[PDB]
Amino acid sequence: ETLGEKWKKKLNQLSRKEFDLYKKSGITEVDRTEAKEGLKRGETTHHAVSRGSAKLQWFVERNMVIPEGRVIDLGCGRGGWSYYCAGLKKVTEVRGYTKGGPGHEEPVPMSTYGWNIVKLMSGKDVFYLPPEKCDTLLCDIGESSPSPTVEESRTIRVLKMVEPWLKNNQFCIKVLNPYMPTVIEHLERLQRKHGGMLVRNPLSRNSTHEMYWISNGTGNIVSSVNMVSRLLLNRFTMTHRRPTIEKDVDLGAGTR
Ligand SMILES: C[S@@+](CC[C@H](N)C(=O)[O-])C[C@H]1O[C@@H](n2cnc3c(N)ncnc32)[C@H](O)[C@@H]1O
Ligand SMILES: Cc1ccc(C(=O)O)c(N)c1
Repeated sequence: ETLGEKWKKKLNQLSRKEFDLYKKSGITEVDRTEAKEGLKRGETTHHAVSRGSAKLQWFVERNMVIPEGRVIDLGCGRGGWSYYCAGLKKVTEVRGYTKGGPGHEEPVPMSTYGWNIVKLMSGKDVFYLPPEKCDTLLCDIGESSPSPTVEESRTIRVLKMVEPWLKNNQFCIKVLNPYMPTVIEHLERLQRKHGGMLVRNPLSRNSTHEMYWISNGTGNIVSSVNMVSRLLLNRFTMTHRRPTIEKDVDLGAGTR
């Protein structure tokens, strides 16, 4: 049994009260107060539509993924990754796809900088989409489940679906459950072919073991995964550490 499996079993033993105290203990988060208030009023400039804009920004500002040219955003939801990419100097077009409908996020129309080069298409299940040529491939799909075998299936399905979209392009792909041995096998194969590395984002909650496969990096996947399992396991030991608060992103206004 992996350390990740021990983490998941302990997470599943927590009461709701314990879970709620654990999930943000020692993580980093952006202060969404201002954006939430603006979005409730229907403001269409400056605000990021979700926490996702700051989450992808964390990787971009560290050069782990450097969006450029035609960006595909799989599982765009509200559009946080798409609207953030729309303002980046090297980006020329953003196409977001998301399922939408009951139980899923609809794209939120915005007028943040570069909105005119964004097209968000809901009602699209990416598992039935044929691949398109793109210079940057983004994917933020992977629904958590109390069952790690359900998560294992969901993760492998994402890894198999994204591969045909990868053609010597920039990429950033969520890996929901990176600790199951079958997932590690796929990730190692994918890294041998497409390069890159798996990275834990500090803005992720402790309630998910998600890591992101980014194109610009190297390293040992197994070591990085076990480091996260040990980090998350140790976060059950101590009393709640309030999250480290950071400023949210200002996505500005205007066309390009
Ligand atoms: C973690 S959210 C994406 C958040 C987004 N990156 C942002 O910045 O706002 C993952 C999204 O994938 C969508 N999704 C899940 N399964 C999908 C599928 N089969 N096809 C398309 N979208 C899917 C979910 O509805 C959800 O909105
Ligand atoms: C643009 C669009 C098209 C179809 C659906 C749907 O879920 O049936 C949807 N949620 C959004």
